[PDB]
Amino acid sequence: SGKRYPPGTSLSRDCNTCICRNSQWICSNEECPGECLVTGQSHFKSFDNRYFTFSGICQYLLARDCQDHSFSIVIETVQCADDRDAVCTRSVTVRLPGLHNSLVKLKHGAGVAMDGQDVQLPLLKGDLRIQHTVTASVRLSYGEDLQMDWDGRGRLLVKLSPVYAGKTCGLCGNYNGNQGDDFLTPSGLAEPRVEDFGNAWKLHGDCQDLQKQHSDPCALNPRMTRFSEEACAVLTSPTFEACHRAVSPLPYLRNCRYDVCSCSDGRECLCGALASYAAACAGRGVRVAWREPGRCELNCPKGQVYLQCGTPCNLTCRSLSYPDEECNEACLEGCFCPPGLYMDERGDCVPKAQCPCYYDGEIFQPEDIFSDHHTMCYCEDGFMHCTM
Amino acid sequence: SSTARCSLFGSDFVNTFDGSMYSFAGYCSYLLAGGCQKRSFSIIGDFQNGKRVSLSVYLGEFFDIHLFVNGTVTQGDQRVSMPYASKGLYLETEAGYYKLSGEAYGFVARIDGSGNFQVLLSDRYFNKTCGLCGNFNIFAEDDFMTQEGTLTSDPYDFANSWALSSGEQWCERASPPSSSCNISSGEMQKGLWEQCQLLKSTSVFARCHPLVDPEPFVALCEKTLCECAGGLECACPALLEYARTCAQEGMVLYGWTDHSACSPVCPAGMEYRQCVSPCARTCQSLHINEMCQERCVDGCSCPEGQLLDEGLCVESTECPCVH
Amino acid sequence: SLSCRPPMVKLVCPADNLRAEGLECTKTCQNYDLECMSMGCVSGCLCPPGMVRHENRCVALERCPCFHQGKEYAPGETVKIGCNTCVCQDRKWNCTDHVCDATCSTIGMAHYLTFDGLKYLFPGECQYVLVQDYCGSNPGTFRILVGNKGCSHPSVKCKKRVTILVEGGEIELFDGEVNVKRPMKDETHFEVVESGRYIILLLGKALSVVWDRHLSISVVLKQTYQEKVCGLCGNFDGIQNNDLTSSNLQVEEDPVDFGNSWKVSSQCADTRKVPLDSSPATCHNNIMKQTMVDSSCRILTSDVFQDCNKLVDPEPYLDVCIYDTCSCESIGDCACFCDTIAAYAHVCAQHGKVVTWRTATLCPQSCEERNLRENGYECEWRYNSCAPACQVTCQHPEPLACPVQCVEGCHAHCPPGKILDELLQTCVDPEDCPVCEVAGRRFASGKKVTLNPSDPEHCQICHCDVVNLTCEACQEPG
Amino acid sequence: SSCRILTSDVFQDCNKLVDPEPYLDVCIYDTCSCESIGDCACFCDTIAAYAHVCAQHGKVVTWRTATLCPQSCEERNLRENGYECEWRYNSCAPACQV
Ligand SMILES: *[C@@H]1O[C@H](CO)[C@@H](O)[C@H](O)[C@H]1NC(C)=O
Ligand SMILES: *[C@@H]1O[C@H](CO)[C@@H](O)[C@H](O)[C@H]1NC(C)=O
Ligand SMILES: *[C@@H]1O[C@H](CO)[C@@H](O)[C@H](O)[C@H]1NC(C)=O
Ligand SMILES: *[C@@H]1O[C@H](CO)[C@@H](O)[C@H](O)[C@H]1NC(C)=O
Ligand SMILES: *[C@@H]1O[C@H](CO)[C@@H](O)[C@H](O)[C@H]1NC(C)=O
Ligand SMILES: *[C@@H]1O[C@H](CO)[C@@H](O)[C@H](O)[C@H]1NC(C)=O
Ligand SMILES: [Ca+2]
Ligand SMILES: [Ca+2]
Ligand SMILES: [Ca+2]
Ligand SMILES: [Ca+2]
Ligand SMILES: [Ca+2]
Repeated sequence: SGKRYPPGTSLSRDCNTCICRNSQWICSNEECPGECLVTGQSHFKSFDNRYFTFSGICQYLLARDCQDHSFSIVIETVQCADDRDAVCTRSVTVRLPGLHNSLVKLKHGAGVAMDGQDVQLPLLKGDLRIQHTVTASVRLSYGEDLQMDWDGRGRLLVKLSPVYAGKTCGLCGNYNGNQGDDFLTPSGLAEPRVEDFGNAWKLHGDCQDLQKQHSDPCALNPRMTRFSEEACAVLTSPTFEACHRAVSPLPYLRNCRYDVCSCSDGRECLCGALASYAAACAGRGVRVAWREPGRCELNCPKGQVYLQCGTPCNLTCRSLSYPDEECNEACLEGCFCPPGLYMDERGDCVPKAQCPCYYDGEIFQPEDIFSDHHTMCYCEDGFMHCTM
Repeated sequence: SSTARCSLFGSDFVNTFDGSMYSFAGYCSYLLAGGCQKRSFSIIGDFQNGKRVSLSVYLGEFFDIHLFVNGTVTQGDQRVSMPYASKGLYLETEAGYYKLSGEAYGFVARIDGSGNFQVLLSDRYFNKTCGLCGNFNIFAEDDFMTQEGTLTSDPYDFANSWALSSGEQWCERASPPSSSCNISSGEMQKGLWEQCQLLKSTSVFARCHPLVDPEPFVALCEKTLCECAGGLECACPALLEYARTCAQEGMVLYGWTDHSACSPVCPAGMEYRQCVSPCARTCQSLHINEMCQERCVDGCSCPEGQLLDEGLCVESTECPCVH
Repeated sequence: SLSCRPPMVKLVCPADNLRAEGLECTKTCQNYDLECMSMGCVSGCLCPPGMVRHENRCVALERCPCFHQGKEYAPGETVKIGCNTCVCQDRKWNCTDHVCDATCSTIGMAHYLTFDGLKYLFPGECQYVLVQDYCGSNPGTFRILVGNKGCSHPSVKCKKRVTILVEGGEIELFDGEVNVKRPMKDETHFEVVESGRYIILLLGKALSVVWDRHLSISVVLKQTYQEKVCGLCGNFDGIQNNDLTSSNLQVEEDPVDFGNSWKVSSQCADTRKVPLDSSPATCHNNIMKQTMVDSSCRILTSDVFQDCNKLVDPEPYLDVCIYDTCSCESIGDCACFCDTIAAYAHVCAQHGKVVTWRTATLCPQSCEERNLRENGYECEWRYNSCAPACQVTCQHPEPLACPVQCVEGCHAHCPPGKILDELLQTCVDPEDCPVCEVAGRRFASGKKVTLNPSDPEHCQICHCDVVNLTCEACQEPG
Repeated sequence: SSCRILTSDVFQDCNKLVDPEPYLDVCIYDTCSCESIGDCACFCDTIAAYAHVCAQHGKVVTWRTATLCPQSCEERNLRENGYECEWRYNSCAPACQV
């Protein structure tokens, strides 16, 4: 990447490691997990790091295990503004044949609904865990080979581990390392026209298949042509200088100009597209400080404070009740409050004196002496001290 | 025919290409006309708060004009003078009223002194365009097809589908105005019902009926004779529109403003004629004829002599020279 | 109400089974293999289990067609994608496994299309390894190179130079003609077909080169290699996202750091990381001109190309158009525009879609000067859309291995009974060719090769210069 | 440089009769302003205007090649299936024939 390293060094990609020996990096070829990404209006990323766009309005199949049937994911697209080139995601439906043949549904908020029943988070069933992440985004985790992300305003993600190498099929592709075969319709033949690929995965026949995927919706709204240039010109400005040599910015720039000209409010469409880039720069190692009072700094409530890179392990009051559990989480970005204060259910965060206990799910107050005949339990400062 | 006509006359009112009126007190920019499959141009109308300000023509991606009733035209953000002729758009004044011709692209916009947008548009866009002035078809009932494509019964949420925002201002859904007329009714409907009625009674208007119907025009006036206090002149905006709408159909009317007690506003020296030629013989002009076979246009002009010189009528004896 | 038609029967949601997959999960031919959601059925009328809906007709058998490009195909019907045939049986398209012949390119001044298919931007001014075989752990037969001068910003400047190094040879080309600096040993495989606007140029059983005399470099390789090469064109493995493996054996993400790894002279200037933008230099803050160029590059999406746009995506070849002719200051020669469209038309021709896009007010391409040396104007030289490149001539009478089906350019056409020679520009009767047939067998028109090196005792050599029925004596080793 | 075709080996005969300095100032002015992309006509038409004036004074000129302002004439010889090939681009032929 245009800089020198001495011999013997070992730089590491996200995927694997490489070592310099005789002016030639030696590298391993061990597989590493993929990420299908939905975001913005209609902007997809396959597992094989392909980018494209398909603005159809039906229930499309996003992903599926296709040699056995451990799961299946189903996106549901709708038009999302006055324009016709604005088709955002409303909901996604997950299906686990391993447990009851159930049917999870991530709704347009941060809500989840199993089999029609709304649910309070967390949801530790046997395999699948569903919990908030920053208290503004849901995260499904089935087993150790599947993750998800929030489908409230339409930024679905997935994490498929290499045990699914090449044995999945959908809009997100085969997950085989080849970027070119991803336009493979279910009839087993690669299509060159994206307008044919997506409309082959629709689940309903009554839905209208589209004939052209447009590239410049700023023609129908020439007022936003100027603004869409200077707005996402910051994406190539040196504010993001640190991760041009980590991921190609040229598409994340291409997906901005389609979002800012198309959606109802180009304020947040702008600031949900610049974050699509920083969230990928951060997935490789580079964190960027791109927030300003002008460039969409979020408003953490009075109890909380903004924070760039922090630990979501010692935040929630449920942590003190279950301390022995492992938190093998990263250094995330969001709204926290200082280390003396821990997060309470009612939005405020409090010291650990009035931090309640969550014994057996039941929310006990900071001083609750409590006993059957044989056991003896009390809540001191977040933890439930039981005896016998 | 081979042409069309839209009009945004008076306050908040609209007249599409096909005999369909309504009211709309917008809050921001909105699309008047323009293609729908592919846009070579787009005529745009900015509203401050119900009352209108500017007509704008964005010629694809690269050029923009913003004329207002004001008239202080500008190109992008730089205020330019007037006349102006860049990119095949002659921005002239005709009959004391401002014009924006685009004959290469197939449209002729203009504004009057009071502020009344008008859009004459060619037959090339027959069953093509869609916007706030409706499609140019024969029918007049289907011409609310939203930006998605949806025949809507409401004349209001339609016009709010065709909104277009910028970076300087993002705009929301305007609300229909809460009419104060509903309590201040009084005598105002009894004595003033006649100025709307004289579209039907008087003989000078009693002959466009086989061409148009005044029933919408009388319908749209009676709701606006009630907010203005103490004036018969409140009827002549909805009446002035009826004059032009019959003129465009191929049957012009004459001398209707003699007894109507309302003449449209114009600057000093001139008053409202009817069917004056656009090629006004001015002072610093070349005495050439039989090239201006254009159709006849309404607007205010000078007296019989009193040639034009820089926006004022001056006597032919005092024609200056230039160097 | 409406009693539904005979061929199907109405359904009713049972109050017990949650799995009331009835009307909502209406299985058509698209969504049979696909798995469907359902809350409960409806008061509809659904086909039996043994059949499905098909465009307002409950087609009975599971014989319903096999879609491609949004078009019907009955079972048994075939389609030809590439060099493979492919037929539908179990509703899924059943293809062959004959990997086809890949093709680099240099679309414009500074772009490169790899074998597996990856357009990328690399403006350079040094000499660069386009493709070679000496890669890691291999013998190293051929080392095609490429070299540009004054070509970081496309313009009427940027003449290319190409030095190809096969079989210990050095044949190179620039300024229109091809030059041999060192002839190679096995002259039998060598061949040069100056047919039309191109210089087709074979070098072996599994190698070929094409050159439009101006900038394009389209080397064609066969099935033989399959991950034996590397360079700016990548490794030719099918995997499409490992074509940025630099010389130092790692994948890079920024192509401007890739080609800098493949320069020959390790002390010339490495090119500069340009700030990314949708507008090149001339089109930078000239939004007027940026639309006149965009519109004129929509010829790639026009009524005359509609057939090819369904096969070959034009979005790669459009980005090159806007990039080149912004930077290019076209004044007298509109070649930095007319050459990016011809590069798309030729790819459309290889897939069997000949096109006539060229008129008198757009990229004219006359052919009248060849019909000038003769005082009598015979008029055999014509600009054909896409004529075969591999024909028979006095110099190459036999049929050659033909990597290119057809090519644009000026082609000589005259009635039969006459064969073309290039030195005498017109076509001439066959007997006037300096053709050779020594001792009976059919072969070329006297190639300048020493046949039979193998056996000394059977050293029975018979050359032929132009016409002579001669045979030469072998010099004994003893 | 490209407008110095007006002062080239092929025009030396006419440069002695007709001053090229007027017709050169037009060349530099037009094709700067002109954004020639597909049609190089804002350049090829300023030289033809000089060649025609050179023709009126009896100096016919052939300045037009295949890499500079080609001007094919093959489409008129197309409506007939049999290609008779009578239309040709002739340098300066008489305009007033029968
Ligand atoms: C009207 O013109 C004045 C003076 O040129 C300018 O200050 C003002 O902004 C204009 N207002 C509108 C509504 O165009
Ligand atoms: C075009 O307009 C005609 C009548 O004006 C209508 O019948 C037809 O459906 C329209 N076509 C399209 C494509 O909407
Ligand atoms: C394709 O057809 C052939 C011949 O009928 C058959 O042998 C083969 O199994 C088919 N291919 C597939 C993928 O089933
Ligand atoms: C071009 O070549 C094709 C096939 O060789 C032939 O059918 C056609 O007539 C030719 N066109 C011209 C203009 O000579
Ligand atoms: C044929 O080869 C002989 C040598 O054996 C040579 O003398 C003669 O000139 C050649 N003939 C032609 C026509 O080249
Ligand atoms: C055609 O060109 C010739 C010379 O090339 C010239 O003599 C002649 O005048 C031109 N026109 C005709 C009608 O021959
Ligand atoms: Ca794949
Ligand atoms: Ca209508
Ligand atoms: Ca590869
Ligand atoms: Ca064939
Ligand atoms: Ca003479």
